Amino acid sequence: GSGSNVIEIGDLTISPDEEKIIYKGREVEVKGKPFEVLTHLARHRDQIVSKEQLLDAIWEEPEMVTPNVIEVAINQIRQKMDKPLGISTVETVRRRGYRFCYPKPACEE
Repeated sequence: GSGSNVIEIGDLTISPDEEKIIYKGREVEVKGKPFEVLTHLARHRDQIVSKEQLLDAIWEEPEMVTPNVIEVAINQIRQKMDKPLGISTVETVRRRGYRFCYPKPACEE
């Protein structure tokens, strides 16, 4: 019996309590601001989400959050994760907005 938080998305395991990320056996600790919106959406959205949907989904920041907070969280996080992990987390689509889907096999066309 252990008392901690542990969430997994597809093939990735990340913990909010310890704000740590585990991918392919690789552990990476992220202490960013957007890390919350991304993480939460990674275990709550784990799929295609809309810019507005996500904004209202977390809406952690005050009225000064602005709708741009989404793009800022994705860019910052991507560079603080997708960069060091050379992987893809959130895919910006002109359809809905942003889709959170952590791959694994990394098999492209």
